[PDB]
Amino acid sequence: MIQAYLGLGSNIGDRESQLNDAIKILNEYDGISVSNISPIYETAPVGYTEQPNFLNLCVEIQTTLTVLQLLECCLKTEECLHRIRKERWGPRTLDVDILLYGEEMIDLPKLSVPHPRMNERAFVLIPLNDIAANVVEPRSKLKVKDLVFVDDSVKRY
Ligand SMILES: Nc1ncnc2c1ncn2[C@@H]1O[C@H](COP(=O)(O)CP(=O)(O)OP(=O)(O)O)[C@@H](O)[C@H]1O
Ligand SMILES: N#Cc1ccc(CSc2nc3c(=O)[nH]c(N)nc3[nH]2)cc1
Ligand SMILES: [Mg+2]
Ligand SMILES: [Mg+2]
Ligand code: NA
Ligand code: NA
Repeated sequence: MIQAYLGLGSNIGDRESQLNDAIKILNEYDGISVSNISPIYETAPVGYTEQPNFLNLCVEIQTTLTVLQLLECCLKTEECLHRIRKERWGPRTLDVDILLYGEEMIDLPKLSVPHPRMNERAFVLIPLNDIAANVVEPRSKLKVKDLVFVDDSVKRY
């Protein structure tokens, strides 16, 4: 049994309903049990052009799946929520990212864990700190509470 953390985002459609449906679907896979859910935050898009605001949250799971089995479940959940993948990036109904998988570090073509951008993203760290303040991010070897920083573009929804 491995403790893992997922980052969820939605910036198109009924964002809150889609996040709540995603959590339910994730929890319904055998080998995944959702054990904690952060508050929802409304967040300014980063890393791209002006786009609709996201709702973001983090989920704690207890899992007996391998990290690649877990990735399959995350991507399937996105498919369930009709995530579009066009030639260019755009708004998405649901994004499910594996942030942490125990203390493991994985660097495969289709999977990087810990998530490569998480340590510089308030839309991850703020909600992650609500549920995983004392969890160690294995690359930096810091607890999440020592990575989190104040960001006024991330607000409680
Ligand atoms: N930690 C991780 N969680 C989820 N997908 C990951 C991942 N590491 C690599 N991937 C790969 O990333 C591929 C594309 O995912 P998208 O969800 O399209 C990137 P996204 O989350 O918009 O961007 P981001 O990674 O900057 O947050 C997936 O098919 C998967 O194989
Ligand atoms: N629309 C759009 C769009 C915006 C940004 C990106 C780059 S990855 C990314 N994910 C998120 C996310 O869940 N939330 C926020 N606030 N910014 C993000 N940036 C990709 C597509
Ligand atoms: Mg993402
Ligand atoms: Mg993703
Ligand atoms: Na389950
Ligand atoms: Na790589």
